[PDB]
Amino acid sequence: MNHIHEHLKLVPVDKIDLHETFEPLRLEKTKSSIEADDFIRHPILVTAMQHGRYMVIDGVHRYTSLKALGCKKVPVQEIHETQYSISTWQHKVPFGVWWETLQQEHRLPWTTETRQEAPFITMCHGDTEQYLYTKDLGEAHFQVWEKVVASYSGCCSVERIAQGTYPCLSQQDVLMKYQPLSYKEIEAVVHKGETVPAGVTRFNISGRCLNLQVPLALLKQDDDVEQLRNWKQFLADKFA
Repeated sequence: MNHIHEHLKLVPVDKIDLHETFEPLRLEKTKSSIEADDFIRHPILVTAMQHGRYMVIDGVHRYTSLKALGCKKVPVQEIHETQYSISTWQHKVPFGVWWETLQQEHRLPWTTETRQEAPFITMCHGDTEQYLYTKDLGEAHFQVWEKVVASYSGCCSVERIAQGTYPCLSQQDVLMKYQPLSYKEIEAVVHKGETVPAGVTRFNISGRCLNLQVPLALLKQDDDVEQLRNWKQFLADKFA
């Protein structure tokens, strides 16, 4: 039962990478909660990249909070490729002016055609569907995410929806959908020192370690040798 235990590590903040940006306000709510509790409840789930680097796949705000507090290291659970898959959050907002505003500002090749290829992006309004096909985009298809998301996101209150066929088909509502990125794509983004718009990607992860309640005082211990001691003992007291 110590599979989890074996994969809890104390990783330096400077060796962890983000593929999304963080919302500035979510950070201060998380950081305030952690300080009020004086412990970080959940460990930051990461996936191992090459050269001793790691990518956050859950706990962006936890990571950035501890980093802001000056924690040299953060508690992570290393996840394996077998344990998690990648998906996407569907965005539901009300249809509005931003659709035309987006159209003339960027003039993307929206089409009604239902091709043998899968849509890179989908726009649902009524019983109609408009798509982007990565071929029509060709190059500059890395950036279109930021352009499509930024249009409605800001003048609309976004509502995240999972692919469980849970939408209400309002006559007036629109539903944005994004093709999931492969792991290779996300890795490249991180390698280029780049990011993608937050609130789109969705990591479905199994075998998660929850409610570890790592005390802040431990993560604030400047002395390295002593920090490992209390940490290793902390993982001893709490079996996994």
